[PDB]
This record gives sequence, structure tokens and C-alpha cells, in this order.
Amino acid sequence: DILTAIRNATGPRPALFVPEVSFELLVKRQIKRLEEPSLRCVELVHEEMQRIIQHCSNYSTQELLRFPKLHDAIVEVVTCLLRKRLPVTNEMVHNLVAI
Amino acid sequence: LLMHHIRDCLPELKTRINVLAAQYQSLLNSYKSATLLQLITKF
Repeated sequence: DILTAIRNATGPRPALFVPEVSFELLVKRQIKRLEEPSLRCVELVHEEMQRIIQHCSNYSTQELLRFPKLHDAIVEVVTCLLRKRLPVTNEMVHNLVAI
Repeated sequence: LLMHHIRDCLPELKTRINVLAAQYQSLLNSYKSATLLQLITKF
């Protein structure tokens, strides 16, 4: 790959300076590898939030256990809110990376 | 009484379903004239 990049930089006519296009492409490709850590962190945070919510509902709200319908409604509302917010967070992260 | 016994384990099933739904949603993040023009420009 390095030899191919050098040959492309040299071009048909003689030359020594490396065009900035190749460097820009290489650095962009290297930076693009940082997307997966962001997705993994977002997934871990979402799972931790879900676990915290479940623990609070089961344990921190012993009184709420007497009304299982209210608990189910609250869980459904929280899940819907998290599902709605997830794409917004992903888009925000993508925009921040692209900036 | 049977329903009360069932409810003793329903929260675990609900949590598992929520986790599965969250994973499925996460997997959904990434998996004609305009397209032709873009391909021509790229070429």
C-alpha cells in the first residue's frame, strides 16, 4: 500500500512532493475507524441506563409493585422515549465526528 | 394465585424483551436518476 501511494504521488511525470490529496484520504480513512468505539460506548450506556431503570422500578419502587399496570405503563413510556432518543443521539455523534 | 406466581418472573422476561428490542434497534443504525448522476460524477 505504501509503494502504491508513493507511485500515485509521483505520477507519470517526474516529481518528488507528495500531493496532499493522498494524505487527506489516508487520514480520513484512519479517523473513520473511530466510529465503532462511539457506537460501542453508546450501546453500553444505553444498557446501563436500562439496567438502572429496571433496578429502580423493581427495588426502589416497592410501593409501585402494588400497581403492576402503572409499572408496565412507565416501563413502556421509558422504552419508547429511549428508542426515540437513540437515533437523535446517533445523528448528533455523527455530526460531531463529521465536523 | 397462578397469575401472582407468574408475575414473580414476568419482570425478567420484560427486561429481556427490552434488551432484545434495544439490540435490534441498534443493529438498524447501519446494515434512480440521482444515483446514476452520482455514479457518473464519481467515475
